[PDB]
Amino acid sequence: PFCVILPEIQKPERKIQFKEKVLWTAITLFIFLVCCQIPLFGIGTLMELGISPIVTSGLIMQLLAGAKIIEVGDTPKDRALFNGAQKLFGMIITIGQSIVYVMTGICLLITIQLFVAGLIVLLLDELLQKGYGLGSGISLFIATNICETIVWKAFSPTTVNTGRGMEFEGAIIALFHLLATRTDKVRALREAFYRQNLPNLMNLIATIFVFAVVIYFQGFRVDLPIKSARYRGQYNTYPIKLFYTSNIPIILQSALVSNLYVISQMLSARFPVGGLCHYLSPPESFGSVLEDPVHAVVYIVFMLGSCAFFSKTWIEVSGSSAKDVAKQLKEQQMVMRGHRETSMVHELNRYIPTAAAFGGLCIGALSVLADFLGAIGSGTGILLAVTIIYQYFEIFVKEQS
Amino acid sequence: FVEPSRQFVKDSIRLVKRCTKPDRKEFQKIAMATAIGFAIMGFIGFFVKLIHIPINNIIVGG
Amino acid sequence: RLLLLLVVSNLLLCQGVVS
Repeated sequence: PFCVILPEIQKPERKIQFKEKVLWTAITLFIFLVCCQIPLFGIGTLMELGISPIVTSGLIMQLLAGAKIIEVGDTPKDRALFNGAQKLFGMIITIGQSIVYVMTGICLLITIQLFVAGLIVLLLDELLQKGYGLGSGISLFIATNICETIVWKAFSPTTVNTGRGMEFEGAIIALFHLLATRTDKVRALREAFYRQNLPNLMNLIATIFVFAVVIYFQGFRVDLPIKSARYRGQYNTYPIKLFYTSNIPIILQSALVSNLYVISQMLSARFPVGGLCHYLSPPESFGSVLEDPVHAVVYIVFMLGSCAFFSKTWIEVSGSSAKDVAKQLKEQQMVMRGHRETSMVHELNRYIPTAAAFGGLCIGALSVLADFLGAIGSGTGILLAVTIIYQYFEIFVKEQS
Repeated sequence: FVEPSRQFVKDSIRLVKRCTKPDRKEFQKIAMATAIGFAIMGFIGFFVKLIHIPINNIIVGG
Repeated sequence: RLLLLLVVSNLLLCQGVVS
């Protein structure tokens, strides 16, 4: 009864040609970045909440789907009652976030416009999901990253802050202006402990370096033969990718184990910036062991462990296990080239478990390269750009073909 | 203690030998494709900022 | 399944630490 009330986009009357579908994205991408400035009416932008409330409710409803609290059906009816329900959770969660974003610290006017801002993107999202190759929830995570990257990398704000400088006062300080004056005498930059802080441009090439190693691991996958039933030798493949889990929920856990740990020390005072946080979170000192070795030992292993642990649990929930994939295939009538159905479980199972974890253990160490590097992205979500980048180009090739 | 790890490492050292792993023709796809996004994003993220700094108090010329 | 309920209970705080 609720799914009928809310709006959906018409499935296009026929096929659409790529020149049009590409020009639909000039529209939505123009409109998102038009939305990512204009400040709300507090006498700050329109895109304050973003798609993250819809994504996270997506994850909450996917874990309710996966934990078997609410039943999931590959049949279109149980999906037809669920695909609207998910969008409804996406509709409520942006109202919930309209309250939650404001409450922590004029109001109702602002909540209406944050609600409208979250609402508009939910449709702009579905537009791309029918009249374009790829969705949108995705697209925005590119859009609001590569811009911030190139602004913070080759825009003029070295003048102030951590971001470039190496000057004790104002002076002349733009990313390119120092590349004209550092060429004359010493760069000052070599393999050593260094003055620390300094600028960011030198970091920048590191940020390109983890970019250029991420791409390598975005290739990495295992292939399992898949010939459907009822079709002589038509060789479809199924990829188990090294990363898997898209390693999205693992870093969310990495944030959550920081959010539960750092509040429960403030809960204990009512019934420590030093002791408790001095063993958990990193030193953010450029060097390896530095002055304090114990800060360096506890931070790493625990993160790579707790990231992995959460990966291996994720799979037990959001389908993507041994047992579930099989179902998923069995539905669409697919099989291993020479096996009885059941055996599938076994023959691919020995690929999933390892992956689920080993991805995590490769992403924990990649947060470590990003933190130790102090890279310009300063995070794991450089990955996220390239994942999507790959996906987009592949469409450009599909539509080229 | 740690006995599971000597099997974890050996089990995870499999899938790397099993996996496809790229080579430059695909390495170039993803390298080229990095240039694609870059060129479309910027333009707007610079229009956005120029409207607001001279409306409150004129200090640039926009 | 206890560890799975703790995962959902963790995930719930993600929505509480958006702020």
